[PDB]
Amino acid sequence: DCGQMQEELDLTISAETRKQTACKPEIAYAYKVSITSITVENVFVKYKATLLDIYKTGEAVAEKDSEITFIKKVTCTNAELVKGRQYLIMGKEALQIKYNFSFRYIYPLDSLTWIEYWPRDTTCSSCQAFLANLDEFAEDIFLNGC
Amino acid sequence: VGEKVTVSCSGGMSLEGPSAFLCGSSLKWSPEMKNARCVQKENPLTQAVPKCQRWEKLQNSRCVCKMPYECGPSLDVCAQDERSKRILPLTVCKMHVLHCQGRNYTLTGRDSCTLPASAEKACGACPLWGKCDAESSKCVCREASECEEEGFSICVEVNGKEQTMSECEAGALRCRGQSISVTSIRPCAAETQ
Amino acid sequence: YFPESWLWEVHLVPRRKQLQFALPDSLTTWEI
Amino acid sequence: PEGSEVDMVEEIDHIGIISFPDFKIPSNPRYGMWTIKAKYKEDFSTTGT
Repeated sequence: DCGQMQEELDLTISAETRKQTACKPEIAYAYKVSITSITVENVFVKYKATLLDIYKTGEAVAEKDSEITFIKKVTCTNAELVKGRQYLIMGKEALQIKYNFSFRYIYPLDSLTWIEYWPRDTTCSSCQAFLANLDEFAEDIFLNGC
Repeated sequence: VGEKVTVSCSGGMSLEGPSAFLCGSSLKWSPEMKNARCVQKENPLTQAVPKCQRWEKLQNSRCVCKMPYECGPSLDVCAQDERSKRILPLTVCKMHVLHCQGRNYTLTGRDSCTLPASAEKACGACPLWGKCDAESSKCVCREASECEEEGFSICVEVNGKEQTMSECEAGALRCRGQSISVTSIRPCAAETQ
Repeated sequence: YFPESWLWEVHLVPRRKQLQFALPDSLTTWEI
Repeated sequence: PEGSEVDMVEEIDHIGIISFPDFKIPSNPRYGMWTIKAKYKEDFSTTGT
């Protein structure tokens, strides 16, 4: 599993396409959170988090703030993630079993997934219309869904 | 010798072991057991009852929240921002699921926002409190006995007084043109004794 | 199904006897 | 296959056919040419193999 992310701070990008992407039958992880820290086994460098919000954290998932992993692999160099950075993403759900009682919310961050930076301040960064479009997309997934 | 036999425990009793056996030269039987279990735990765990609710979706033998999008079929109403005085449309189940998730929210009056369910609909798009009439393009409001949806309980003013009622019953009263005014997505104090 | 062997049986044949059985799913020659 | 004996089994003969219990191969075997020897447990030698 490897793909590529969208560019940071993209001007007026299609917010309705985000809803379509999050509505897809392959889509069952979708949340906004801080990237926290990273790991070492190169096909699954773990990418720990700080959960801010969720919209289709789907299959057998529960409430937010869990701070779980969202692993990455070396061939996905176009999907680099920044420690401490706020981010937005969408993709498939976690494989739900491990050495623990569940592997729950250990995200795969696989190929063809959505990824972008989430603005930590938007007033200072020119037009807040890009962050507002993301907020309208998140509101649409939360109100209308799929 | 060469004759065959097939074996089962009695009705509803759970046999453990191989099913059938053959009589060899003149004495052996194979591959049957020395000792056996004709019967077992034929009754499962029953009424485990995980703690669901109208804003909720219990799992793993425990309570849990539901997703606000899964709560989307709730009745439309006016509301206000999580950190501002501005009014906007909302639905009671989506707001309750958000509050179950620890998210902020605020109330509004019955005319404070452009809620889609605020008046009677047409055929082909009716809310859970109504349905299309036979050979007709208009929707019709149902009676309170037509409560096929689960529904929240909510606070509303009727006949000049505050009273608690089901979300589907308040929706039927709203759709049929009865004089009402919603006051909160929580129920009233009126049931206190 | 796919056995390697079967029909492992002993019978009295009173000058004629007939047995009935399913050949297995194995698409191969069975030597009896 | 290393020539070490691993079991014995007996049955009575009624028919001129003698069907023995279905010896399971031990849980970690030596591969190769195991041997079955058979003798009457009576006043006879008559080895078959």
